Amino acid sequence: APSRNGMILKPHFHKDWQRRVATWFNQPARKIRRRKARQAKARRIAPRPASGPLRPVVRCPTVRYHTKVRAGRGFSLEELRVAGIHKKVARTIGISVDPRRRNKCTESLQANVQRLKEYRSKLILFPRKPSAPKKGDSSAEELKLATQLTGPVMPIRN
Amino acid sequence: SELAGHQTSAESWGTGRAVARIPRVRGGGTHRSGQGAFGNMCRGGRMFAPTKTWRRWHRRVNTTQKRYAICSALAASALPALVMSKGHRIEEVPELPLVVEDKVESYKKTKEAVLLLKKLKAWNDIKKVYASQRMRAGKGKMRNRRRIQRRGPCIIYNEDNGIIKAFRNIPGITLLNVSKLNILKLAPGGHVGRFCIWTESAFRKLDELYGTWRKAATLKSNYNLPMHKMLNTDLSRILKSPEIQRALRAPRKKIHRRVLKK
Amino acid sequence: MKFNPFVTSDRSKNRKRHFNAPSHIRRKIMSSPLSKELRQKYNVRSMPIRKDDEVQVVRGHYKGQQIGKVVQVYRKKYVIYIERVQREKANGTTVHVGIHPSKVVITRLKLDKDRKKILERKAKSRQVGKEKGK
RNA sequence: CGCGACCUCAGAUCAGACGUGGCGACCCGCUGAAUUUAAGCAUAUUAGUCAGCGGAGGAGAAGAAACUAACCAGGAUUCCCUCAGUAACGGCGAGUGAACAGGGAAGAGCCCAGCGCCGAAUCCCCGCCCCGCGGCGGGGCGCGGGACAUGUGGCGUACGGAAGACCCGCUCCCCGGCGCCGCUCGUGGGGGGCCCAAGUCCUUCUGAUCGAGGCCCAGCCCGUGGACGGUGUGAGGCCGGUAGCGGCCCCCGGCGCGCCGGGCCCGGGUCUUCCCGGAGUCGGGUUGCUUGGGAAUGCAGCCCAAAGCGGGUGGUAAACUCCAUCUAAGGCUAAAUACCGGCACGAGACCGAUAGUCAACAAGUACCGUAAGGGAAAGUUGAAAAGAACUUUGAAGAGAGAGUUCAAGAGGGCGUGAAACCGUUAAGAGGUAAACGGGUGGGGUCCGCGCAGUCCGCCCGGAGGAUUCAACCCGGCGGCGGGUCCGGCCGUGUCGGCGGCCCGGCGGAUCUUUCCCGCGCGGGGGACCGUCCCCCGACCGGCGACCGGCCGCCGCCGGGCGCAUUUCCA
RNA sequence: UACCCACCCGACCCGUCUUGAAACACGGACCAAGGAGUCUAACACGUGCGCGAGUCGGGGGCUCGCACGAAAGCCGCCGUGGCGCAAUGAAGGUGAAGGCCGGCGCGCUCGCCGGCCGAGGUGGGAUCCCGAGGCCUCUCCAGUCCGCCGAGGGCGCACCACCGGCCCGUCUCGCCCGCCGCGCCGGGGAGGUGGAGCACGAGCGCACGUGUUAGGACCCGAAAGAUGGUGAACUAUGCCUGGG
RNA sequence: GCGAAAGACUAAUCGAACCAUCUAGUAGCUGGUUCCCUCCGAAGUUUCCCUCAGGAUAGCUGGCGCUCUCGCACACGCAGU
RNA sequence: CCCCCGGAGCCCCGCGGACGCUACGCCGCGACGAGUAGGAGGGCCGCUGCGGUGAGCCUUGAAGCCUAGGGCGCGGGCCCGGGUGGAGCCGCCGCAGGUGCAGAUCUUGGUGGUAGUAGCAAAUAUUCAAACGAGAACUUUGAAGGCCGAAGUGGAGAAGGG
RNA sequence: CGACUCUUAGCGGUGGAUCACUCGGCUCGUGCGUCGAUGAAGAACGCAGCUAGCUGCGAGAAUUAAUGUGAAUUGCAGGACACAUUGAUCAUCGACACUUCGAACGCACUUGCGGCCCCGGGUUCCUCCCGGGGCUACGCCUGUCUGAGCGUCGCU
Ligand SMILES: [Mg+2]
Ligand SMILES: [Mg+2]
Ligand SMILES: [Mg+2]
Ligand SMILES: [Mg+2]
Ligand SMILES: [Mg+2]
Ligand SMILES: [Mg+2]
Ligand SMILES: [Mg+2]
Ligand SMILES: [Mg+2]
Ligand SMILES: [Mg+2]
Ligand SMILES: [Mg+2]
Ligand SMILES: [Mg+2]
Ligand SMILES: [Mg+2]
Ligand SMILES: [Mg+2]
Ligand SMILES: [Mg+2]
Ligand SMILES: [Mg+2]
Ligand SMILES: [Mg+2]
Ligand SMILES: [Mg+2]
Ligand SMILES: [Mg+2]
Ligand SMILES: [Mg+2]
Ligand SMILES: [Mg+2]
Ligand SMILES: [Mg+2]
Ligand SMILES: [Mg+2]
Ligand SMILES: [Mg+2]
Ligand SMILES: [Mg+2]
Ligand SMILES: [Mg+2]
Ligand SMILES: [Mg+2]
Ligand SMILES: [Mg+2]
Ligand SMILES: [Mg+2]
Ligand SMILES: [Mg+2]
Ligand SMILES: [Mg+2]
Ligand SMILES: [Mg+2]
Ligand SMILES: [Mg+2]
Ligand SMILES: [Mg+2]
Ligand SMILES: [Mg+2]
Ligand SMILES: [Mg+2]
Ligand SMILES: [Mg+2]
Ligand SMILES: [Mg+2]
Ligand SMILES: [Mg+2]
Ligand SMILES: [Mg+2]
Ligand SMILES: [Mg+2]
Ligand SMILES: [Mg+2]
Ligand SMILES: [Mg+2]
Ligand SMILES: [Mg+2]
Ligand SMILES: [Mg+2]
Repeated sequence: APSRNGMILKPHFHKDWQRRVATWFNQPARKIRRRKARQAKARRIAPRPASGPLRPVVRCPTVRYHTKVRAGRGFSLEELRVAGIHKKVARTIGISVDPRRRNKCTESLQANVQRLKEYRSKLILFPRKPSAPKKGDSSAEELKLATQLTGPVMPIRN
Repeated sequence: SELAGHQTSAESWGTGRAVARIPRVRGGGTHRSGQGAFGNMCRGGRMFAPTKTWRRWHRRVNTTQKRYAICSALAASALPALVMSKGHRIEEVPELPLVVEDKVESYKKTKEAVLLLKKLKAWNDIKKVYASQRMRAGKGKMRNRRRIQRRGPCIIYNEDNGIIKAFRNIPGITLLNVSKLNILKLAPGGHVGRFCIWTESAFRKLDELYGTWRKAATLKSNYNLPMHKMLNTDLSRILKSPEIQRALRAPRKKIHRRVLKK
Repeated sequence: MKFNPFVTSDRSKNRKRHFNAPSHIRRKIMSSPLSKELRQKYNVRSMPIRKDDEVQVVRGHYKGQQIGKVVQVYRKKYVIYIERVQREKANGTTVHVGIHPSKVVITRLKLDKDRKKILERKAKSRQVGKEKGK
């Protein structure tokens, strides 16, 4: 029974909110459950970027959002034959492969290629064995670091 | 519980039977059979509006509100008036924003700590705590909340280099990091002005923590101290400046008992 | 303060873990201190009381210096039963009266294979803590 | 009128496996209302909810697009925020009512069938040995079985792959054992056991202390321990404990080297030849449920039923027509994600025994109903049974003494022990039922007193009696106030130093890539403005911000002053 | 003041529904204990506090075995967004700006070009400023200081009333066009009207009061409806088998 | 369901059982709604209602307020006149 | 000349100010204070919980309970006198409620009046003596009177009962 | 003062409020995520020196062996033992056990009926009979044996 100026209100509580209410007194213990994963995963994979693999620069879709940029899913395929990285190798080298992106422009292609070219250069390939041959980066470039990258690898700033 | 007194299967034999029209319990050769169930009014039964879990237990403050709550608590951690007037037994203390060497972060034994609190003449707050230990009045006693006591001096330190261990067993003392101050603990009870012991390391970090005034915090993102609503807080000086007194009508204080008419 | 969660601190829960603890544990609980002589000689503060151990009452109605020997141990009533520690009933039939370990002091331990090794191992732990603190 | 292959199909208490019930919060299929709501009412909603039913696991489902989009594009799932209570639906009304983009948790990808390539390269079950045996497995050897040619292995699967040619560079994984070395985060992984400070010090309360003063710094000790519980009252110290990369002993977990037995000739990049999608499926017509999906979102039955530059999609039917984007008909999967059931814990602004769960206890117990089912009441002696020995009355129940108890006016349904209610003792009343309001009076129990309540406090005058002073200086100490802002230190406003400016930073899409580093961009440096510091100089608020001297005054202490003073007393 | 008693005056038993209850209306023997406006979401106004054309809050992150801790702190997060920062139209979309001056186009109250000022005015408008004139002041005059009074005049917020203006919709009317393009192209005027508009801002966040709903919903209070189950031990029938 | 037929009977139950759940079912309708004091203080009137036991809006009420005046020798306004 | 209050000696004192000035304190004027529903305000009115704080109180006796023990508020209640009780409790400043009962044929438990009231009425039936026993109308034995009256109150079974 | 009655008081009960405790709830978190035909969940009955109930257990029954632990146990008895000893007790549990129903399994549920294997006595397989041990429920998979079919053939 309305009285003198309000809104209409179709509050939707005619069903049964009561039974299916989730309260959130997990929230903070969950915060911590999470903490211990972030934590543990890093200590397990010791030298490896804690955040996760390298992930591509990418443009947001719909018209409003245009001007932004993101970590995309993974770098395209077309992208790799160009950087000279085999797609199945990339996946082992902490390089994120989406294989499902239609690459339409040379602008965002080379932009995103430069990230791989950049990655190669500042990547210490820790060798199969200790007494190991080619492509693994030398015992100097090896001693210097035990360094997990905290935060997103080569973070994408607009 | 959601089932509180609500597990009964009682119809209510309403009207024509004297009784009362409550829902009354079925069959039986017990006594609990034709009692009443699901009435607030009745045994077994249940309350008004079962106290539910999704009560809005917790609450809310704006960052700025609760930053300059700390300001006001800290500013009154000077001013022996307010600090004493919490019964913080500061009389033989040398000075009030009480700063101490940064040797203190490194005591690792309660005996050292205790010898500091003598030599800063600050026993007698802990002493006081130490006399105020009794059994809580009420029902809390039978719930993990039996004893109680005063608060003792707050002690603050930019880095636990062993200190918090030392000042722990001493009753009343709470440690607070400077980087992580807390209004609950600086201003307990929502009253202002607790006795605090800055250690030089910490005491420097206060302006860089959360600002001087004509300078950013440089440790919080954007935060600067609250401005005052007025500068000359004493008005008694104001009220007998010659500026004011000159421009005032002369009093009226004959008073004026009313006149009985004859 | 306690800390270790994985321990209780609950008015009720360790009130409970009292008059429901098994005889296994009640030994440790039913311990009394040693007299200065032994506490010196042996480097052990307090011992589990045992059936034939000699004991001085310290608190209670009938405190004294009389070294009586322990007779038996209600670990059920969870209380010990000593020698001239006793009262006369209405009929003359003397009955002993209960006392804790905690309100009593050991003046002569009754030694053994199994009890010696505890006295060694407690005294070894004491000194390991003092050598660790050193 | 035989024997033999196969195909179909039986029988075996055959050899070996396995399935079935329960649990059921969470999980998945389906099924499925009506109260209720709409002020009725059937449309709608409750609501794909409850019951019903079916099904799983430590989580369940889903999942590697027949997606999203309309961007300059993104890129499996789920989840949280967000969209957003929005697009639409609706006797367009009650309600209903999602999605697309972004941010974030987490984040992993992959496998079939076919086309083909490869002496089935395969697979199953026996027998003998070699190792292995408390999740039955490797190694070998056997014209020991059998499936499989209606098709078993490898590569391969669309993000290309196969096959060829020559372009480049070069060779370590897997598994059965069998050892051994580093016990491998709460701050030595899991579990168990076992273990690690300090007073029963004085005195004094008390039945008993754990209480109150004290005790070489709030007393003594300890204090990486002062949580808690026990302990004839409130106990850091008595005891268990607590804290404490505190100790040690088993076991269990997991990860590191060796030996061995087996398995494996597994790359990378270029030019050509060809080779490709899963049918009664898509789609359509229809009907039925569903959502929000719509001139059809989803799911159904039936009817009709495809193609191969095709098919779906690209959200008001449709033709034409242009563009985008996936690729179904086969399939798997951690992670976040859910958890009123279980085991095991931790806590609380909680309830505190007519509350709190039905249940603090013989609680799902007693009892009821034939049965489905229904389903209670009921905690407390004391500290210790020390629970009345013994005399006596009484058939006995009960008493009186006595005894025990700090307390039995704590006596076995015992802390306390209300009111209704009843028990008797004392006082007073009593023909209009009691009971009530206003006003007095009498009497009591008590309560103040007074064996004068003459209540106190100044000042003064008088008369007695008694100490050292007050007034004064002088020595000291400590305040206060004043100013000369005298001298210095302090800060407000102004000016000067352009002096910090690079030895002062940080902010700014300010400017230079004349610079440097890394790849036009990023980082760094250099210029600019706004900001915040030094030097010194000048003015002014000269400010509670002092500190030094000079002053003026006060107070205290110590000297002097012996008595017409200055106190005390009556 | 309270207990009993005494008197004098007063005097119906409460609760409730009720035009009207002592009711010849209903509840109510007495006493103990229990017992009824609760929580959440959403609005709305009122108010409190923070910051302010912003402001937030999460959800996320970074910082704990929590003793206190499931706290507090902090984050180009800090804004990916909400709310606000602008409306109007069904929709394509448009979008708050006027004055003045000079010059140029015939100032044609039409078009364009240079400068100046910038939210138009009127009436009320707390009101701040100016203020003629008093009004003293031991003498006559002179005169600076100082207040009180002060007719009269000026700026005028907030607000109210009005008159003006600009954006969008729609109408009417009527002018000139630009010309990446051709105008069934786009574009510009005048007047009127519709708009929950702009016309030099007030929101955001967080409290609390009230209220209104949605919620079981202040508690108690039906006849019903639905879904699943148990019963022929009574009785009703049928049947089977016994007895009189 | 069962009825030689009477709405008989279905275990003290029948115009159609009992048990549990949906279940706080709904109720314009009965009843009640728990501490003091101070101040102001109604209506049973308006139009629409599947409205006549109820709602909708007219009123009247309180609260919250605000804009001002001037009783500070120096007031305009309002009004059951 | 017409001089300085650290002194005019003060009803005016402007050189410095109540005892009074909890600056939401206190003081003087006037004026006014019928109330259901409702609002609003005020409640050192009341209940239970926590953060503060009260060198709070407490085995030299708390809560409750009880009091023809003194009082105070208008009153919510509050404060004081004694006894008993035996373990804990309160005051202020805040915060938090499942928050204050006479009512609901309200819920549970208890208790009255009624009231020592209704009532112990279906089958004709008992009496004596002894025993036993503390105690006998009620048990037993004897004796006597009676009934059921073989379609039984006789003697055996089913189902049920256990 | 006669008795009753009412009020109040002084005490006696009745009742069980109030208060004060609390081995229980409730709520909220965390860790793990535990069945079975080898025979579960659920029930029946039995088991102690004196034991009705709860609880614990299973004819090997108020437990079994073992390892810690390390002297009790106890309402009362009674006990071994040698407390210089698996050594009392308790916890753990890992060694062994598992009465009857039950998905309940030979068929039915009376508690009766059987079948088929073994080993005692009986026999001296002579068959019962008496004694003892193992199997025997339905579905279905891989395999095996035995088959059926005017199904399709082949050879005769
Ligand atoms: Mg991440
Ligand atoms: Mg309840
Ligand atoms: Mg209380
Ligand atoms: Mg199953
Ligand atoms: Mg209705
Ligand atoms: Mg309806
Ligand atoms: Mg209806
Ligand atoms: Mg419907
Ligand atoms: Mg539906
Ligand atoms: Mg719906
Ligand atoms: Mg269901
Ligand atoms: Mg998606
Ligand atoms: Mg203690
Ligand atoms: Mg204690
Ligand atoms: Mg100890
Ligand atoms: Mg389909
Ligand atoms: Mg629907
Ligand atoms: Mg697929
Ligand atoms: Mg799957
Ligand atoms: Mg799965
Ligand atoms: Mg009870
Ligand atoms: Mg209960
Ligand atoms: Mg009791
Ligand atoms: Mg009681
Ligand atoms: Mg007593
Ligand atoms: Mg007592
Ligand atoms: Mg007690
Ligand atoms: Mg009693
Ligand atoms: Mg009486
Ligand atoms: Mg009398
Ligand atoms: Mg009515
Ligand atoms: Mg009448
Ligand atoms: Mg009535
Ligand atoms: Mg919105
Ligand atoms: Mg109906
Ligand atoms: Mg009829
Ligand atoms: Mg009034
Ligand atoms: Mg509460
Ligand atoms: Mg009550
Ligand atoms: Mg006859
Ligand atoms: Mg017979
Ligand atoms: Mg009771
Ligand atoms: Mg009680
Ligand atoms: Mg044949």
